[PDB]
Amino acid sequence: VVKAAGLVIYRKLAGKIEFLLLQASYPPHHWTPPKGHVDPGEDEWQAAIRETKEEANITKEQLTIHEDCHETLFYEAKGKPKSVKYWLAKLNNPDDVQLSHEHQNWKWCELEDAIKIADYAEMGSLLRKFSAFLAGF
Ligand SMILES: Nc1ncnc2c1ncn2[C@@H]1O[C@H](COP(=O)(O)O)[C@@H](O)[C@H]1O
Ligand SMILES: [Mg+2]
Ligand SMILES: [Mg+2]
Ligand SMILES: [Mg+2]
Ligand SMILES: [Mg+2]
Ligand SMILES: [Mg+2]
Ligand SMILES: [O-]
Repeated sequence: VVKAAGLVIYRKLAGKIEFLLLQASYPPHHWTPPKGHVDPGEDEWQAAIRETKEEANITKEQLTIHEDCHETLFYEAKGKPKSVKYWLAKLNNPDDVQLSHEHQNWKWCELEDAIKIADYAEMGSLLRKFSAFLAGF
């Protein structure tokens, strides 16, 4: 299995939870939170943080990462199984997202909209789980 990781970044805007999604610049132009392959020497944690910095220009210092809220998605990518481990992370301040060549747009999305845009059933279930976690947090 090809291993990847990322961070489900959220913010609270005027009391409302919103999740950050990024639109790939390459077809199928799907939307996911910042995430990427585990690179040599890294574990999932390191990869999730680095990919977040690379893809959205959000640093570890700008985030409160909830270590007790993580989930791993499994799906076929490039004819092979791929795992993507995500941790939930709060963007504390009104920092500005900036993209790299890997993405062409972004959106801050309320739960239902995020699920619709992310489109994949398993990602949807993950977002619901993470939303439920914040409700009890
Ligand atoms: N949660 C998912 N379930 C199934 N397929 C996905 C999921 N996320 C991304 N993909 C697809 O897998 C391929 C690799 O996407 P990615 O893992 O985002 O680089 C793309 O063609 C996506 O459409
Ligand atoms: Mg990468
Ligand atoms: Mg990526
Ligand atoms: Mg990347
Ligand atoms: Mg890359
Ligand atoms: Mg709103
Ligand atoms: O990447």
